[PDB]
Amino acid sequence: GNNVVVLGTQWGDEGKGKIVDLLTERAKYVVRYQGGHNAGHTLVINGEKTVLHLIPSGILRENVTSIIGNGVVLSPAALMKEMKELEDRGIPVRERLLLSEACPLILDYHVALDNAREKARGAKAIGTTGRGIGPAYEDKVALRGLRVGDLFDKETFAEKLKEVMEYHNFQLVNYYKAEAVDYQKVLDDTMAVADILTSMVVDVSDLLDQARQRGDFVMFEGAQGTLLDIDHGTYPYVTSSNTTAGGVATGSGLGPRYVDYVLGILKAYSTRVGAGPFPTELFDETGEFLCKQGNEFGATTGRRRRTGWLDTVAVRRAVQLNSLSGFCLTKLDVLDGLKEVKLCVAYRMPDGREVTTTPLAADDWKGVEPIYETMPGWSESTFGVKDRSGLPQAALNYIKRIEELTGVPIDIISTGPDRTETMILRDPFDA
Ligand SMILES: Nc1nc2c(ncn2[C@@H]2O[C@H](COP(=O)(O)OP(=O)(O)O)[C@@H](O)[C@H]2O)c(=O)[nH]1
Ligand SMILES: O=P(O)(O)OC[C@H]1O[C@@H](n2cnc3c(OP(=O)(O)O)ncnc32)[C@H](O)[C@@H]1O
Ligand SMILES: O=CN(O)CC(=O)O
Ligand SMILES: [Mg+2]
Repeated sequence: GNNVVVLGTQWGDEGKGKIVDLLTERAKYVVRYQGGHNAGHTLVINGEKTVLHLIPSGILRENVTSIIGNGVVLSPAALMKEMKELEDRGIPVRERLLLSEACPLILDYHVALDNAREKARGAKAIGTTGRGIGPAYEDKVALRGLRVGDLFDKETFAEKLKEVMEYHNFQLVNYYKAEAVDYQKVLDDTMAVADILTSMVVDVSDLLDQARQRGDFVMFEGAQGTLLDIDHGTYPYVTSSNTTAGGVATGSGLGPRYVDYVLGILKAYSTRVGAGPFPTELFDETGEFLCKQGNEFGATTGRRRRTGWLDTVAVRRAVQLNSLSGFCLTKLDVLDGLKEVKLCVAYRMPDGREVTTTPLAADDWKGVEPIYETMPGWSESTFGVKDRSGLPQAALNYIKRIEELTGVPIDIISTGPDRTETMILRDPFDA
């Protein structure tokens, strides 16, 4: 298909950045449609590592035009910082990056609010990434957020900014008993890069429409993971945007009917960072093994990721919500050596009922128990392997079982962090 979507089928950190960087060899555009710099997408080319946050993953390819869609909450500070680091490494970001005027702006006070709220929650904190993602999303819907377009008239901007900030500072000092964020500073800081941002504005939705009518290959790059979805995830332990496929259309402006292929990045074992339900979570040796071997640490916050077995019940919620066309099994190599490996095929509800469907809000996952099928592991090394033939039978079996339980084919398989340690059985762009 011409328009392919790459998203997280679990709780993020499945390996979107790599897969996007890999497949954008043929793409004209790469589009981020939701999230902000809470994302940490790691690319590894010939050993050289790049972890992107707000900047799309096609940025390392000069043939591709990277676009930040209206769904993304954009931090001018974050953007500039990332932009500088990439430029110093020879990537001419401004020549390859374009953005929407409809993107809400993430400014200093958003981070304060986030911190304030996170503290207020005490023991029942979300475990947010410390940026002002949710607050930025609130303002937007609240009809008071600033957008990139606003930066086009600086006096008007100042007016709008003083208001919203008076509003925010009031609740920050009086209600939260936290320190106020200075207006003049935010204005000065923001006005310093206004022009650079502004220079990259394009009418994203009209562009994608044009790209489409020409048959250009477009890739949409997801952020976070399905179970982190504001509507469908483990509310309130979620991120404030739609991480499910529906966000491509809302967050980019492309008509829903133009999504040709939805690729689901599936990790091979599960990780979760932040508070929230995690049925298959492991606190024993293997959990630890999974964390070490998989170097499972937040590509953004650096905190250790919770690990557990692959949850087929949870993944199947993902298959239907995102109308998955296919899977990309990642981190297979991380299982090398395990005597046996298991996967959750059902949930035991606190009232004795056996179920193969997931609860929705967090509270409803409370005493849920996983029911596993158990498979033999493999001692052979699958790292870097790029041909099914090099995979041991247990592995091939494990793969097949996943396809059986889900009813979705694994079209791509990743055996390592480098762009090339991968096998593409079926290319989304040809499907
Ligand atoms: N061994 C191994 N590491 C991988 C593979 N795919 C990606 N990685 C690494 O696993 C992590 C994926 O996490 P992250 O970058 O946060 O995922 P993302 O946020 O979806 O892009 C990063 O360290 C990648 O470099 C794979 O097949 N095998
Ligand atoms: O308000 P937020 O700052 O977004 O945090 C809310 C919650 O969502 C989690 N979280 C946010 N972005 C995440 C991510 O991005 P990528 O997969 O794109 O690399 N991967 C994994 N977990 C992620 C946070 O830990 C917390 O549970
Ligand atoms: O890659 C990004 N995530 O893991 C978010 C975090 O670091 O918590
Ligand atoms: Mg990540």
